[PDB]
Amino acid sequence: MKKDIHPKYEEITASCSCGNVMKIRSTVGHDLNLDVCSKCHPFFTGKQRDVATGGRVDRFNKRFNI
Amino acid sequence: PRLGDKVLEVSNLRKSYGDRLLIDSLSFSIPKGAIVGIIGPNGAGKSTLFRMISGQEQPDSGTITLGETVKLASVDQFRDSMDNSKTVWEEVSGGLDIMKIGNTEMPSRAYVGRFNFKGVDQGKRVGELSGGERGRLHLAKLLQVGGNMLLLDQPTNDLDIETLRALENALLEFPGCAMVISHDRWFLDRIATHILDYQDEGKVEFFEGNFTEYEEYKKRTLGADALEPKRIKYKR
Amino acid sequence: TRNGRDSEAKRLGVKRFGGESVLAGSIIVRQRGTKFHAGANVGCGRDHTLFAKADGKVKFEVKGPKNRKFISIEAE
Amino acid sequence: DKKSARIRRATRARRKLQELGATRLVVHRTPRHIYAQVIAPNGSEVLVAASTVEKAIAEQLKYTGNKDAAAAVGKAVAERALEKGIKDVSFDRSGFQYHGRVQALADAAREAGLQF
Amino acid sequence: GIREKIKLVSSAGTGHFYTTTKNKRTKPEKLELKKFDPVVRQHVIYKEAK
Amino acid sequence: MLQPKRTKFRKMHKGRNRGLAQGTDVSFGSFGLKAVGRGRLTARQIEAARRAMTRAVKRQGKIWIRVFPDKPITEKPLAVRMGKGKGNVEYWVALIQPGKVLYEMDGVPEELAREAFKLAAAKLPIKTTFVTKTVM
Amino acid sequence: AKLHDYYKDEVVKKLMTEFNYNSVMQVPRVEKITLNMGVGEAIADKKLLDNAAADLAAISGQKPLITKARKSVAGFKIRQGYPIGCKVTLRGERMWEFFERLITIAVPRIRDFRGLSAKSFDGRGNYSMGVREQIIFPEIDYDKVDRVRGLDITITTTAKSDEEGRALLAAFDFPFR
RNA sequence: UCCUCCUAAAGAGUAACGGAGGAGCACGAAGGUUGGCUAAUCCUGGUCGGACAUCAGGAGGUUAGUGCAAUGGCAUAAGCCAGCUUGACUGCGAGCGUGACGGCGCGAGCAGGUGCGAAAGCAGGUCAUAGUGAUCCGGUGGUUCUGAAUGGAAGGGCCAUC
RNA sequence: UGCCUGGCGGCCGUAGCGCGGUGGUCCCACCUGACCCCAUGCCGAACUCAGAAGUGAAACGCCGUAGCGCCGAUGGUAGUGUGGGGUCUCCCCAUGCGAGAGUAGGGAACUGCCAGGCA
RNA sequence: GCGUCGUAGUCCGGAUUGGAGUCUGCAACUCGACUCCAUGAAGUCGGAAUCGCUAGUAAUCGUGGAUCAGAAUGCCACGG
RNA sequence: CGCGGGGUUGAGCAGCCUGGUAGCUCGUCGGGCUCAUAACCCGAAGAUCGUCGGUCAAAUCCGGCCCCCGCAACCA
Ligand SMILES: [Mg+2]
Ligand SMILES: [Mg+2]
Ligand SMILES: [Mg+2]
Ligand SMILES: [Mg+2]
Ligand SMILES: [Mg+2]
Ligand SMILES: [Mg+2]
Ligand SMILES: [Mg+2]
Ligand SMILES: [Mg+2]
Ligand SMILES: [Mg+2]
Ligand SMILES: [Mg+2]
Ligand SMILES: [Mg+2]
Ligand SMILES: [Mg+2]
Ligand code: NA
Ligand code: NA
Repeated sequence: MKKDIHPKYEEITASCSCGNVMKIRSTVGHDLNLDVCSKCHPFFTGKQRDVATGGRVDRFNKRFNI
Repeated sequence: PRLGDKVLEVSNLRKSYGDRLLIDSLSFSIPKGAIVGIIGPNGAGKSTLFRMISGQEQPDSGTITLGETVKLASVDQFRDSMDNSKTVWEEVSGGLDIMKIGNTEMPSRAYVGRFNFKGVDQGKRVGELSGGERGRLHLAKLLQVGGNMLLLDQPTNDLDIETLRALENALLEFPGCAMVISHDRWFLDRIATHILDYQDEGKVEFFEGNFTEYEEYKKRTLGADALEPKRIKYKR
Repeated sequence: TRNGRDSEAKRLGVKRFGGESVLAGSIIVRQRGTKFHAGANVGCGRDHTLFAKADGKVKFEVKGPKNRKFISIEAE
Repeated sequence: DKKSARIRRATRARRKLQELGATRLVVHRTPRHIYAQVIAPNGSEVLVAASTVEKAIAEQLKYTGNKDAAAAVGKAVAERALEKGIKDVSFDRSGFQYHGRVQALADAAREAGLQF
Repeated sequence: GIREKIKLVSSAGTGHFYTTTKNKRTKPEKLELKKFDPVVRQHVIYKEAK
Repeated sequence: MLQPKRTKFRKMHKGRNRGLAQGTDVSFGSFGLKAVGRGRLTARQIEAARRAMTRAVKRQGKIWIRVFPDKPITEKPLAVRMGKGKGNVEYWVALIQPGKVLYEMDGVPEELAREAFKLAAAKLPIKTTFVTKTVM
Repeated sequence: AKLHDYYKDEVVKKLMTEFNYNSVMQVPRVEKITLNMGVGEAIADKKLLDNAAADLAAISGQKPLITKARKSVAGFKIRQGYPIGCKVTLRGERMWEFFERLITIAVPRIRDFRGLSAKSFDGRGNYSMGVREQIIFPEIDYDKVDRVRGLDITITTTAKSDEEGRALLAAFDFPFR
């Protein structure tokens, strides 16, 4: 590369709540701990818990406990 | 920005350079919407006060407590910070056809024209400028931050009568707070509402009012001392 | 009447034609663009005028991938 | 493209040299071989031709296609040229930047009896 | 017209100078180039003058 | 008035009117009006003739106007000396050489078409004839 | 990097059986990542552009190249030679590193994240997506940032068809709908 | 007064109070070399962002651009981007073009020094064609060419320039 | 001699686009690596160096085919030099030259200096 | 009386809006009151002008009653 | 039409002046003072700068279109 015109690149390591210790090549120099990560990835969760809108008759029928 | 009650109070301030103490145990609090004129001899710490206010320095004791709503805009004591190899318009705006003052933008050419720099006089290099024109341009360039705690360090450097009175009438309308450092008390006689008088030993005293009221204070608590000159001369 | 002005004629064109024996330095064509490009043994002035570079015969040719007319001088 | 944008890079020099009517020594570089030959002012018939694909020159070189190989060819083309009555030529860049193993090629020829 | 005539005096001390036109408004910096001085027969530096 | 909008030059030379015509074949409809003589047609006359054919059929068939003036004719004012510039543009004209097909129709029986064109030929300066489409 | 060897070992072997080409290197390969932040608002002040450039320098270990206006247009009150965007290009191994850390620790951090739209292909297997906030990248601590201006990421592949490019990003476990 | 097109009749030239437009400059880089690059417009995808800003890839093929009118040119680019630069040199000039003349234009090559390039080579301003004013009189530098008895000087002369 | 490949030309679409098939012994490109002189107004994309395992996928080169581009007669027509004649702002006769467009039709180039596979 | 907040659109302000509800009533959609959770807007003392009050008065705080199935920031009283 | 000038809030006018910066007095609308109206006080609103168009930038330059306002039409 062109040298000495870039922020310094390294192989720093951060840690998550589910473990997730990876020597990720990043330019920080003082790692920042993180929240949930790819081992808690909301790609099998977010869309599955998205579906909660629609359906209110059953909401009313509970009121007919009389 | 709108500014509230806290106007950067100062508590137990003490300054020194080695052993040369400039200010010791200074404490005050500027009110809101005021103009504060600073008077004193040469090399008595007046520029040092602005230096420590603007974060350039640190206080050897006490602390200055900024207000969180305060926007800072301090004018350097010296014109020698421009680059003489640039045009007036480029120097002020930054080579942008539209710059911004405060929050609204408005065109750079109009912004400069508001300082009586017409389109023809736009093209002169800032190295080819009279003293008054250089002062006006430097003031125009620095006042574009759109702040509200204007720390003017002798804006009356090389200003004519009419040039001086233009700013003298513009300052009285300022919403924000204005702290002004100057040596010509006649300029301050028209605008100053609070007074910072320097003295010996590093004594700085606060006062609330104009210079006629300062004279009233002296006369109410007077002291007989007028023997100022001695005329040292140069040759034996 | 608003118009009614014009410029003096510049007298361009071909001055020596094909098969004409020229001397070195003689002007072959006075030009505005480059309708005729400089072949071998001819030059090209700042006014795009094509002048002979050696005495001989004038020869117009159509060499080139874009069919652009060339003038070159045969050595005789 | 490589070749398409390179031949147009060398057209100007190639045409100017043709106008001057001088014999030119042209170099063609390849990631595996390198070639150099001298072509008459006719532009059609050639006089001297040396290349790394030739067996004898490539036998002594470890890997044909580096700086060492080109200088061996660069010296070699000079050897043949001086035996064909040729002393004065004009080196042709042919599009390749005159920095690496084309600089090595011509420099050996320059030091081996070619006046350019 | 805003370009005004200037003369490039020599720097070998002889009396010789070229002349040209220079925009004194947008180019306040003075000119100095290397030109031929046919009195001493050398390429000397020519500085800007009146 | 069947007149070009946004031309390139306002005034034009007089020119000449020799030669023959190119659009000499019935191409859009089945009957057409040729031009035996050589002359010129004003924009006023083209519309005056078209209104005459239309009032003959009055409902049926398309009409094509193969000709279009696009040429400005200028006139000097009344009681004006020669010179002092070129005259101002007054009307637009369409030069006609022999063989040019002026108008032509479709979908109309022959006898009605025959007399529809005749009522238009009485409005045109130049001698005109009747032509029927040929396969060729 | 990590995913470079993954591509070398798993993806190619899977795709040979999947799409059944007659040659190994007919498989598509992803070759460059271009990140652009089109500021536009830097017309008023230049400092915004430098802050965005420092932002991209933080996200990717490179100095951005700022890009000026190609054409002078009166609609947006700009003209040529006005620095209006910033750009970074990633190639090779250091491209792979950023690509890996993206799907490792930046996609899940997206607010209210559900997935990435699959019909965002320009018909030749090239992908792109905007983030709308730089804070998905963990190198910002609300200390130097003035605004929350986002970024656009583009992934350029040699896949001659979007169907071919499907199982390129799919094979790397991308969050698609 | 000068420049471009048409009238102008396929060499040149050619009138009218004939038809249409411009000039009285700019640039110490917008000049010289050495490297490198190639446009307008349309479509698809994409954060704020839309009809149009930046990014990606496809059609495209000069409809782009030229420091300023129009015509002729331009890809080897004469268009675009950087390095080092001052040949925007001094004395000449074979031979031609065009003018009634005054004059104006093109020019290989030679000598002395010079820049760029590894060299071959290119460079005596700008893609070209407008951006202008004779003589007289006078001003400022250089030059013992002359210097009215002689030596100096004034004043002339010659070169550069206003 | 034959077939194939690389470089330099000749002449510039009868020679260029499109679609189908096809080649890796050598040659050829992609590719492998890049701390090294060299380079990126960021990037081994380009320029450049050090190599060889796979690759003929994209390009390149070969053949094949009339969807294009392209070439294009003969006859006739328009025009026109010279000499005559008319109802003469337009034409005709004698003679010499004779287009443009369009029709038939032709059309997947031909070629010379080298070097390098092979048989 | 002891704590916290340290002058900020704030632990100020309590409008508007979404859910969950408790009651009275034959029935709370247009059109009730109250409660809980969330939301947290104008507003940093008000231009021209203008109003009340002379002692338990002005200012401030709370309680009560009439009307009434439910529904007072109004009215009528009471004290600090 | 031969020659000049002009077109800006609802009315009358500046600002065209060598481009970066839309104003004035009256009037319209809402409050206030008054028994009520005028007057007076306070607070607002609005103009594609005739039009088609062509200078980084115009109300400002230039060409055209539209309308209006003046001037000259002499010697026989
Ligand atoms: Mg002629
Ligand atoms: Mg002629
Ligand atoms: Mg130029
Ligand atoms: Mg070049
Ligand atoms: Mg150039
Ligand atoms: Mg030019
Ligand atoms: Mg004497
Ligand atoms: Mg003299
Ligand atoms: Mg507020
Ligand atoms: Mg407060
Ligand atoms: Mg009760
Ligand atoms: Mg009740
Ligand atoms: Na000081
Ligand atoms: Na001064």
